[PDB]
Amino acid sequence: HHQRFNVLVCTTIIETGIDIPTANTIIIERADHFGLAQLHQLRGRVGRSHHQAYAWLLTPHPKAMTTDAQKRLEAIASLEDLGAGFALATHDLEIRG
DNA sequence: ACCGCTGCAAGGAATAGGATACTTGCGGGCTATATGGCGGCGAATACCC
Repeated sequence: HHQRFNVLVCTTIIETGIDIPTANTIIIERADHFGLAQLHQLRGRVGRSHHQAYAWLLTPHPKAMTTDAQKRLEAIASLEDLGAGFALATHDLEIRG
């Protein structure tokens, strides 16, 4: 809240989100196993300000990726705009079933 | 000599992956209703006395 330290390493407790407008960038390390809902939620958790945020996504080797991980990543990359969570939920329907 | 604490299991949300019950086509193994040929002849009816 006082922003005395800049970057925080954390597990998925960050997912609920208490985002501060100061935070404007998220870098992940594991991109092979994460649900689309979590991906979009952590994407949109940033912001609450006028300043252009960012979402840097780090992936291990493409060949280490299973088919489903490729589908999730290509789907999340395909859509990037406001009002994207609901449509992504519609797509997740027929995916998770 | 009593207590609040740490810590160590039990039960919820997200992914990969083999086992294994289930379904199917077969291969061999078995059982069980006609219509263009005559001629001769002898027996068997039919007949009308």
